[PDB]
Amino acid sequence: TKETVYISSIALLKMLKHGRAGVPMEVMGLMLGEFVDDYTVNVVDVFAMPQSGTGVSVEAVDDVFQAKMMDMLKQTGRDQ
Amino acid sequence: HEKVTIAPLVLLSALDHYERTQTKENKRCVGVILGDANSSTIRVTNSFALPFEEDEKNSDVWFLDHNYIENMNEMCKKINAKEKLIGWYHSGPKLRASDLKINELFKKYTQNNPLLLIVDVKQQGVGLPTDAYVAIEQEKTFLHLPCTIEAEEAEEI
Amino acid sequence: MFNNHEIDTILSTLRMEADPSLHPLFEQFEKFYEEKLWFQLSESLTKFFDDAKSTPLRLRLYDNFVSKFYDKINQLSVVKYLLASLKDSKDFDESLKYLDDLKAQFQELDSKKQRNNGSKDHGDGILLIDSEIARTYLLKNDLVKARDLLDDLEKTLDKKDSIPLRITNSFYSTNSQYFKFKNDFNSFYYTSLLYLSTLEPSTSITLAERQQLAYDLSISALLGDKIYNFGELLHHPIMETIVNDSNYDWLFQLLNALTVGDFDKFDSLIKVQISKIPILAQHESFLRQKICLMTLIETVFVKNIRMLSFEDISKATHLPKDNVEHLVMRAISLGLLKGSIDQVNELVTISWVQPRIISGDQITKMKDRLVEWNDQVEKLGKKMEAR
Amino acid sequence: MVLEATVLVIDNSEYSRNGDFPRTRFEAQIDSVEFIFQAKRNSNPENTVGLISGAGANPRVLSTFTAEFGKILAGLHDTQIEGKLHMATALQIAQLTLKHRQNKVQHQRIVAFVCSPISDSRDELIRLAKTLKKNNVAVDIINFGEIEQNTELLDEFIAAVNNPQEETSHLLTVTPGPRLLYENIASSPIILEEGSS
Amino acid sequence: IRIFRSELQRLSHENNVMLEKIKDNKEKIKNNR
Repeated sequence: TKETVYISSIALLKMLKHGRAGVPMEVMGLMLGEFVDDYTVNVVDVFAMPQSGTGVSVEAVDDVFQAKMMDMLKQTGRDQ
Repeated sequence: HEKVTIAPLVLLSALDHYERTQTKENKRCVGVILGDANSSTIRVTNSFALPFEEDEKNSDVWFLDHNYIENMNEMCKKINAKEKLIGWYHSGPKLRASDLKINELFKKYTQNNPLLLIVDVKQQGVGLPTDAYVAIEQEKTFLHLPCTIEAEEAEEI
Repeated sequence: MFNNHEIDTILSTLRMEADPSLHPLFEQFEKFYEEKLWFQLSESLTKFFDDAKSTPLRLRLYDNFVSKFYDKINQLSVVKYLLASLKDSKDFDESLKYLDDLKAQFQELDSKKQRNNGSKDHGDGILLIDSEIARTYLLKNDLVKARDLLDDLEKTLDKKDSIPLRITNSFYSTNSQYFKFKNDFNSFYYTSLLYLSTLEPSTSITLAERQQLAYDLSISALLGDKIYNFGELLHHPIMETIVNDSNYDWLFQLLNALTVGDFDKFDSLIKVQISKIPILAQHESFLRQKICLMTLIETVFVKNIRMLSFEDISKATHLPKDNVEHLVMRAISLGLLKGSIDQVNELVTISWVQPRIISGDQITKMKDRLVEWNDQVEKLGKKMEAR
Repeated sequence: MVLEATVLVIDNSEYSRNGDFPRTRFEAQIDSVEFIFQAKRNSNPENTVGLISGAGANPRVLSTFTAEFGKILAGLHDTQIEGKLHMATALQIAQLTLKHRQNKVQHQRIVAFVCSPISDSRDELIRLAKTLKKNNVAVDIINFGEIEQNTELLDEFIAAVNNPQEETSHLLTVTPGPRLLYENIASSPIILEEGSS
Repeated sequence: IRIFRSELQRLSHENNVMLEKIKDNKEKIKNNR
């Protein structure tokens, strides 16, 4: 079936603040969490992503930056 | 003196990091605050916890990794260029040889005076689970600074 | 027991391979004094824990060994001792001849070896020249030329950060010598406390120099009432660490003289030198009434009634009734106390002066006033909770 | 052949005040980094070399485990030659460094540069000796001092620490003067050879 | 010839620090333009 997203108070304020710079300007970020399909869904912690020449796009995802974060997010146990 | 303004998102994310690491009473959590210390009012716009290990029975036992600081600081440059390290926070009510010696370690990466913060994970008494403290010498003397809670327009809404 | 003849010689042969490049004059000068017990600049290792005030014969010898002293023990032997310790030798023939060594020679080392901190620890390359900048004009020519060089040392005090406190105290030592022979001893007493209050590692002096420094601390508070009173130095290890006779009790007798209020009792135990200055008699009366001025909050009356009669302070300060109006008037002009007075009703009300560190009956009454704050919780507070 | 982690401990004491035997000192420790790292990481994988300081200026970590010996040399900068000496702190920092790292479930080794006889406490050295045996930690004490310094608490820590064969420690004495520091360490069991378990 | 090799190894890695620092900056400035 579908999935019901359940954003806590920590993830909602962080995902919002990252995109509060400028009306025209666009940014992006990454969500992380551990859950199962069949309804339930959680988000542990999020962080913003760098903006490329294409702005928000599929090629704007940096596998080098994303891999370095998951190693830095492992220290506190929030890596998922 | 100076003033300190801490956003509610910083204190909300700092308490959950204490639970994410499953830290008991025998250990305490230490982290870094980010913001702009150039003005007279110190503001913390970002924070992240560090894997700080400590022994309660021995004040000479502490573990602080500086390698995660250099990598995290370079990762934040691609996120927000206006965010720099203004100091470091820590948990626990007590101030011992572990927290006093590491105050000069973050000073290498912090231009201004690192802002010291005692974070109460249990929220015991009155308000203000975290108090603003500045380091000054005449023996280490930590003076309290006014701590106000203020956020952005959409943050409070 | 020869510290510099044997212990210093044997331990010098053990370190730095075989000898620290000792010249034939090294062993020749050690046999000069023999049993006369003249250490004369013990040269690093021994010199750290051993001081010598005798005129050194080797002053021009170890100058070529400075490069060897760095690789032998520590670089702090040059900045904290040796050429910087020449002031302890009390040699008048060397006056203003140390600019080629304590200044020019250290300037050449700062332009070659140590650029800022050099290597090893800190404290070298700064205190070298900065110590002798103000110390040049202390003796000989008048202190007026030294005042212009004191501000440059105070700017580097907050800017530079050093672990040892001897560098910081070295800046206040020149400030004390400036106000020592001049007027305004309130600044001399202020810089003397910051120089030495309680510091174990810094400011290491013999027992004879502690009483000489206590003499400067005694004459510092005679001409001014600032920073508590003569009894402030009693709580600090100053009066308890010195003998009670030979005119070293001046600070102790003036503490009890405040409650007695008689100048003739203290004037009989002193000499004509300090009793001929009226400033000592004038500023002592301000501290005698000051005890009565602190009674305005809570001392005797438990109702916190504030009233001051001119007859009570007359016998305490040894001053007549008509001069009371001019005594409190001079206190506001100098910024000692803030408040208003009434000549018609003879009433004085002050905001505060400098409430002391005293204890006992004071802290006992302090708790009683806070009970009235808690009494309103049981009286006025419990009524609002029922609303 | 040998899979283990290496932690270089920088310790100073009163006996380290001499800065020149031939020319200068402590620069041989700087040059010895490239000989130890290349003989371990570049020779076989899953071998990392760290750097910490438990004495001298501050009891901190100079550099963590990296992929090159140059980052270790950056930690050697700003190091006071003369400073306080704490043995229990140096062993505790390395134990916490070896606890949190990558390539887990491996052998652990501590390489300490020792200029002193290390006289502090007898029970503190024995308590840390029995604890490091459970984590398979090898503390290599390299004697500097003046010629050879022995018959002290330094040898008492080595004598009481050895339950097993290769998992505990090895003694290396460095002769003062114009001698090669990297050659005595390379030929020693500290680098590869003995100690594999 | 063992003297200058001590300071040469330092400047060699300091160049790599500045190289890796600008390497992420060269790719960032091209993405920012």
